[PDB]
Amino acid sequence: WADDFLAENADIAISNPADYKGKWNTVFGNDNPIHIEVGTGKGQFISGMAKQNPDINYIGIELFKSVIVTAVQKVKDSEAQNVKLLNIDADTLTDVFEPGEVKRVYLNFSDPWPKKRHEKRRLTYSHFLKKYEEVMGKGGSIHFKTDNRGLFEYSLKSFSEYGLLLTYVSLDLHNSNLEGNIMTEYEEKFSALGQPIYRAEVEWRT
Amino acid sequence: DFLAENADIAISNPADYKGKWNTVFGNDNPIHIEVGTGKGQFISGMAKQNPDINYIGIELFKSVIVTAVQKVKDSEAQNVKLLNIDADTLTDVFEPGEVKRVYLNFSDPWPKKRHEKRRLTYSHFLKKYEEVMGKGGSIHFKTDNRGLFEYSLKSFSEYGLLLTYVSLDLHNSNLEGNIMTEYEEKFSALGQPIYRAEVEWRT
Ligand code: NA
Repeated sequence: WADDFLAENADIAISNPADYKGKWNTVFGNDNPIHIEVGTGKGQFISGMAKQNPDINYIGIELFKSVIVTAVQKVKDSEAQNVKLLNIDADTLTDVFEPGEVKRVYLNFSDPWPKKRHEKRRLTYSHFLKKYEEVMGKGGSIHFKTDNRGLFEYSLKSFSEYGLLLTYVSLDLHNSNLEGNIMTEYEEKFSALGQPIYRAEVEWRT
Repeated sequence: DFLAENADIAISNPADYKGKWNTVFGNDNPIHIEVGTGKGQFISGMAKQNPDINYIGIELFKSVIVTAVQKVKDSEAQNVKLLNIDADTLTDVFEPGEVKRVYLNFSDPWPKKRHEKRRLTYSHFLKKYEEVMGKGGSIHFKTDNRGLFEYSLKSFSEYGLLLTYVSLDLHNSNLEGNIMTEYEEKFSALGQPIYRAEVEWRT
């Protein structure tokens, strides 16, 4: 079963992440920056980023146990030693990291939750911006990609209301020559479609 | 000269009314300006839509502003003036707070980095808008140019303005009273996206 697979690969899929709060450098065995992805899905993005940037430590967060099993297999097939995976939600980030332990949050094709009464479930809503702040501290950035126009418009306004600085914005990423862009599985199936991929980098003011 | 004979619409001495544009309109209706009015379809249409708002359009080229004058005349609207001035002259014409909103429609993109300083969303110009609006105003910005819109969102953010509205496809976003420019109406048959932002000052 999926639960046996994750128990057997517990060196990648860390079962006790709260035990490493403030000590994640001892987990990776170096003092390199830790970047996280909230919503790893099947794990092509974080595996690709781990192989591209071996001097960056990566931690994928993925609530959905069914899909994280796949992420563990792609991390294993990658042979990258700089990536762990946590089967937790965004609310638990503050149980796992101290302020400043994370340098960057990746969000890729987050659930848009388009209905007004579901605003608080969007991963760009103010509550999650605060969770990201509590793990990144003074500096820190969010690198955000979505195909959903409603979510990206909402996110630009949410980022702005929170007081973040927009340093990068593309309203058509695949025609914008972002060198070293690592696609998610979902993103790969868009260049043929022709619909724009939206991208933002936003940072805390210092 | 066409302008001399329509000098109650085209004001040749706008610097003389600084701090007293309410004496020109004859009321304390909020003053909204357009920087780069072109042939005037937009400011004519806005004036007809919002008779409770005083509109002042600025156009650098006299050859273009005479067409704007005619369109204002044809609309029969009494709440529109047109100034043949540059955007740097705005602080000679308006007291801080006398203007309540700045409209920017399909402004020149100036993509070359040496000409960033000519883009009307560059910090120099956001400061000029601040000097005529104080902190109680907004900028309403439409463009089809993706590069200029991307630059402008970033320029707004660096300046510290609050983004309260953004559409990445205006003609599929159902803005109820949208008044188009000549360019907006003709060249939106392509299905090229129209970008729109509303930004304001943080109090
Ligand atoms: Na180690």
